[PDB]
This record gives sequence, structure tokens and C-alpha cells, in this order.
Amino acid sequence: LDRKLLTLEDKELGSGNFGTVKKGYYQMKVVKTVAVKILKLKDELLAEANVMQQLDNPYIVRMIGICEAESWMLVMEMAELGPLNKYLQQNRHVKDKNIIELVHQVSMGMKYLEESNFVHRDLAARNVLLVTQHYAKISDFGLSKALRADENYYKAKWPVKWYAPECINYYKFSSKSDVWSFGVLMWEAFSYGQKPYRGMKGSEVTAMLEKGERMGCPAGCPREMYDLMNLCWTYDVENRPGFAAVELRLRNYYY
Ligand SMILES: Cc1cc(C)cc(Nc2nccc(-c3nc(C)c(C(=O)N[C@@H](C)CO)s3)n2)c1
Repeated sequence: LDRKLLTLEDKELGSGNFGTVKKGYYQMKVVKTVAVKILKLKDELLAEANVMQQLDNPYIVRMIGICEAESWMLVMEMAELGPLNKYLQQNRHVKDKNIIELVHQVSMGMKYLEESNFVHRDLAARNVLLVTQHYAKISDFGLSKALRADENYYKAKWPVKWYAPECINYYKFSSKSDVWSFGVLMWEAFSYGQKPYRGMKGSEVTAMLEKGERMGCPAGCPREMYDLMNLCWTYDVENRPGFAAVELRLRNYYY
């Protein structure tokens, strides 16, 4: 558990029903800059930190620890450039080569999450934080679930635009459920952080998916990458590729 050897800044990087996110510094005589989730239930915050605790990957946000003070406080290393969708909305100069590197970084941290038998559940362009223009990290483990050693999926928001059909129709979440979200994450990435399925409600998306209609190719997206998306958006999970195969394709087309 962390000590209050921690200095918070005043600005809110962000806020929500839980509390508010601030920048801070944790003194270890080299100080670390940190992002901090303060609650304004705790149990949820404890869950989420429990998840981050067992995770260790250059492409996942690190947790430093929990600080129990005037408020409950989840402390994480700080990804300085914030959310992918937001940075991309405001950096349309970002080139295709570079978006592919960023998503290949996501697939790699996802590859690891699948090997460690966690499901993310909320993999979206708003949950991928940028360390630099060339270094991406997955965040927000609030809806993540550790899988038991016997099951392949977890049985249950929601972020319905990012959800696979089996999640909405059955409530099953597996790592190939998150492959589906990653396909939507990639489409947002190539679209420079535009919302997916604009103006459509949940049930209209679901209806659209059942017809076999997918979202279009974004503007300057390389064809291999869009074909990668349709692969990700395989309707039937048994045939949808896991992150082992998403990551292999993405690493390949990068060289
Ligand atoms: C909002 C924001 C802005 C900027 C510029 C950087 C960051 N950096 C950063 N770095 C690592 C982790 C985090 C965060 N992680 C979580 C789980 C955050 C969080 O709870 N966000 C909530 C507002 C979404 O409701 S912020 N955040 C965050």
C-alpha cells in the first residue's frame, strides 16, 4: 500500500462517476510522475487495482500501488499524451506507418493479456494511452475479469459498439471477444479517433451486424489493415482468430 509521499496537481486530467483523475508525483531520490484515480464503490476500485497488480507488460499501464487516504486512490505510471482517440483527433498528420506501429503495440499487450487469461472487456480507442507518438499502452481495467483456469470466457455499461455478438446475445466474454473490440479499435485508429457506428443505437448496431454488414474502410487505410479488421470482426467466435494470430499478422505487415 503506498504512503502519502505523493504530491497531487490541481487540474483534473479527467473525471467520472467514480471520482476524478489527477497528475501527481511519487517520491521513491528519483521521483516518478503518476496518474491517479481518486474516488469521490471502493470494491470496484480494489478490483481494478487487483487486476493491474498481476499484470506486467511494456504495453500495459503499470500500477504503482494503492494509496488509502482522504480518499481511495489508484496510482499508475503516467502515459503523458493521454487517450489514443483524442490524440488522433488532433494530429491528423500522423502517418499510416505510425498508426500501424501503435496498434501493433496494442495487439502485443493484448497478446499477453490472452496468455495470462484475462479479458479486458472495454478495449476501445479511449482506453489506449500514449506514452509517446511511438509508444502505446492499454488502460482502464475496471471491467476486466481474470478467467478461471477451467473456462474460456466469462459470463456476465456497456460499450455495445465494441462488443462481439456473443457478448450481446449470450453474455460470454473471452479473449476472442476482445479481438472483436480491437478490430473496432483499429477502425477508430485509422479514422483518427472518430466514433464508430455514428448516430446508431445499440440495437441498430446489433441489427446491422446480424445482416453481415461491417463498417467501411477508413480514408487512408492500407487494404491489408482493413482486411485484418474484417477478420477480427468474424461473427462466429469459434472461427475468429485469437490475439496470437492478430499479432502475427500485424508484426508481419509492419516489416
Ligand atoms: C485522463 C488522462 C489524461 C492524460 C493527458 C493522461 C492520462 N494518463 C494516464 N495514464 C495512465 C493511466 C491513466 C488513467 N487510467 C485510468 C484507468 C483512468 C481513468 O479512470 N479514466 C477515467 C476518467 C475514465 O473514466 S486515467 N491515465 C490520463
